[PDB]
Amino acid sequence: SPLPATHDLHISGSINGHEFDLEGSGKGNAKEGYQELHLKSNKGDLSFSPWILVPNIFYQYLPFPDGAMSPYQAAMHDGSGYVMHRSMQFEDGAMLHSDHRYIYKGNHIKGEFRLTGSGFPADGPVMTNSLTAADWCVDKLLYPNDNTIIGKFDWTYTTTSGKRYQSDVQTNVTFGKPIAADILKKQPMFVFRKVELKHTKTELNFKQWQKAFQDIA
Amino acid sequence: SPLPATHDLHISGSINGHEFDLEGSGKGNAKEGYQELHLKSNKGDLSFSPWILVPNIFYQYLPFPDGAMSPYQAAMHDGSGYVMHRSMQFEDGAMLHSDHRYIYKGNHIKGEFRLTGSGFPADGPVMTNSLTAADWCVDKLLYPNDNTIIGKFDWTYTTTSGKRYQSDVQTNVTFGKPIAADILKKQPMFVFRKVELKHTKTELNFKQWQKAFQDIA
Amino acid sequence: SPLPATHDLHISGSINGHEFDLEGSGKGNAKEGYQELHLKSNKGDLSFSPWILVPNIFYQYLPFPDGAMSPYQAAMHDGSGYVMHRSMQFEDGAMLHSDHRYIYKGNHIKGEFRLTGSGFPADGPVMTNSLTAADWCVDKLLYPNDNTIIGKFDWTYTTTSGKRYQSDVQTNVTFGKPIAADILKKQPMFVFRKVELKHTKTELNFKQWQKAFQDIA
Amino acid sequence: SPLPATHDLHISGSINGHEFDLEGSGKGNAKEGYQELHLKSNKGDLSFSPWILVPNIFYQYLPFPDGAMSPYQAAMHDGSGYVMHRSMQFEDGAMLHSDHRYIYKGNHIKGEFRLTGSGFPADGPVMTNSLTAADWCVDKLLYPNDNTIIGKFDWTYTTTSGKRYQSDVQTNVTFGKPIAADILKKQPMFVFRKVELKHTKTELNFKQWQKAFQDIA
Repeated sequence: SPLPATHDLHISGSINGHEFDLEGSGKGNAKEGYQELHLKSNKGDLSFSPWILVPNIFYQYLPFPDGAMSPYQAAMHDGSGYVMHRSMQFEDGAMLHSDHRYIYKGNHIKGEFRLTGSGFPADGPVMTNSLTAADWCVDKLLYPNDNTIIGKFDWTYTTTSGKRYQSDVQTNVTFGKPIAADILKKQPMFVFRKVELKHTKTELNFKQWQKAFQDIA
Repeated sequence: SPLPATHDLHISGSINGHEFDLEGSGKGNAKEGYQELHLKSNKGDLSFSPWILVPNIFYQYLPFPDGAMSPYQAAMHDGSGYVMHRSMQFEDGAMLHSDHRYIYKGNHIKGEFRLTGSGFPADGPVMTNSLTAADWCVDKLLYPNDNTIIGKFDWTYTTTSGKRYQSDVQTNVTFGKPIAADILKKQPMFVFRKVELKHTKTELNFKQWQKAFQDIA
Repeated sequence: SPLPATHDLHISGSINGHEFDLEGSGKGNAKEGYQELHLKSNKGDLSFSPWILVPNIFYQYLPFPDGAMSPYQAAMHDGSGYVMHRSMQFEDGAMLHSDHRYIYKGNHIKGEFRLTGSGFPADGPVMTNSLTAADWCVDKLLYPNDNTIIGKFDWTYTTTSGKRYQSDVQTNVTFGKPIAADILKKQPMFVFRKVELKHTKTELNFKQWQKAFQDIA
Repeated sequence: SPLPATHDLHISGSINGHEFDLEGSGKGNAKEGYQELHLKSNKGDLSFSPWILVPNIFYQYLPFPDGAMSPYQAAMHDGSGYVMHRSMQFEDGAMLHSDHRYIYKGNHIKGEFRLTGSGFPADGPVMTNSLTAADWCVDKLLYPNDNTIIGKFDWTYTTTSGKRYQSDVQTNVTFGKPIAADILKKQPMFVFRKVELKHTKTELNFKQWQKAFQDIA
């Protein structure tokens, strides 16, 4: 494959025991690190805040510095691929995990993601649709061996009450073939990201900007 | 349904990106809190320690004190049911999550569990088959609302090197109908458990003893 | 050197930047694991709930099963002693850590404990004095080497709003001489404890029951 | 009151039960965020890696973007000041917490820091003096109220074995007077830092570069 230009997602699972299922498609610019995505519900109104689906709703769009391939782009490029496993542990006892898989067809990505979240209090901000935005975020990446990335960040939403809603997030990424040795020797790597989300109870329109860096200006 | 006497399990998922699939059946005594289970692999040799599948491999077998129904037994009994979501966060960066579902037919339980684990180091004890036993364990249960249990324990295996292998475990359990009010008012509830496991690379024979308590002798 | 019968405590430090200092004395029965303590403020009214000082306000009072000395007792008996280091991570972002040391004079203990707590929200239960009790509690102990105990528990208070207030607690105990070999081979050890506190803005009256167990029944 | 030019530090406490005490002085440039420090032992050879004292061994040296004073600087400028409380939770079970306070005399700072670390395994890198460097680091800052900063980062050293040594770090900073409203509305704030340490068993020579950023580029 070449770098991606378009993508689809089917995302499904359960929040607090209630099933959900969404699909749609979007596109992005792999040299800039931008992507956008539209999603629509196949099982009626979401009963939880759609913001809880971020960051879950495609690092193939992420270049590394000076136009290098990120390990994600390189795994798409030679077709050997990767999967992701993410965990989000919320300050109020809720947890959400996801599993991520992809199929490539030329410059188009197809994502199949599965999520389980539970323990969201009925009066907390996820179940009351009170999340208003996600903070700008720096992700820290380490490669503990030649085919694995362990990434971590502190994830916070703003909410209608003025209190932030916080979680610890860890993303383990497992590659089909080893990561090139010139990528392995630049650790740690950071990525700055921004997101936007518009939503109804049945539809999401998401956008993301990402930029990798080892050092700041 | 009455209290359970027999059960089946189909458990599947992936460890470090490698898929696995096991099935088999067992039985237990719901007044005593004991169960046993046999499992066999449908996809060849396991490439990871089978001990990592404990505690994942049926609280319907657990009575509450003085022969009362645990909330699990009560949900089986009226057929309204529950699901479980567990998270295990290992000291060496590995994570494993599971989702648990059941179907009842009279006094027989059918379990369908899905797991994802990743980030297990190639020389750590899970990937080198070096786990030797799980420690006796006290689980602490709270009910933050009328249809949810949040349980927690510190989980440790002994290993061939003599060092323990540790993880934090949280289990969120979500019920179809509310939990009876006489159970909700006894918090917290503790459960003492012991397990045994014999295994090969393709087969497991597991046993478990459990006992609920609010206080000790 | 005999088992403890009486004890004094001077405990000081700060909570959210405000200093506090209390002193008093108590007694207990080292055969039964009971102790009680009275404390009085040296710096005016406490500006935080005095419950946040439990569990910090003497395991020399704790026997092991069948009349055996606990490791804490044996270190007092031979004079070699120990220090403790405790950490409390609250669900709302606050933290509290303490440092415990002791001087023995015959069957009397003197404690000097130092504490720093911070990040307690102004409308949370510690700062509005809304904690009403501490839940009964099971401590899990391990000995990763011959002179160290690592213990853990999930600590929850009830509050006036009905919502529990949770923290993760880890206690690291370091001994001046090795623990006896027969204590070391019995792992994990659990300890069941209950406490009571009555308080004013300047005074505390504290009671505690503790009992070690390896198994139940 | 001017921005800092020089500083002294007396830092003491214990690691695994062994006491240590160091003092020395340094300087830096409060316009650029650079500082350096020399420390010498008052109690013989350190029995642990001196790297475990970073990051604990002065944010008064940190400016905010465009020549703005950081909150740390403004609290020194008006004399109202702040304290810090830091916690380090290591992947192998050790913990280290510290308490920081300051006295200002013109453009000179005096620090008195107190630390307790424990539970470092005898064959781990802190006790065998195998830490070789600290990874470059991004600190995320939030202000949950007008006089408190909660900061977080994942802290990793490299070691002689090639395996990284990780910890979760949280720093809570409490101010004597409210932070300015224009600092408060810019959240999250990130800080990029690099450090160097050369050491012997009795002496440390430490350098640090820091730079605040809200976004990159």
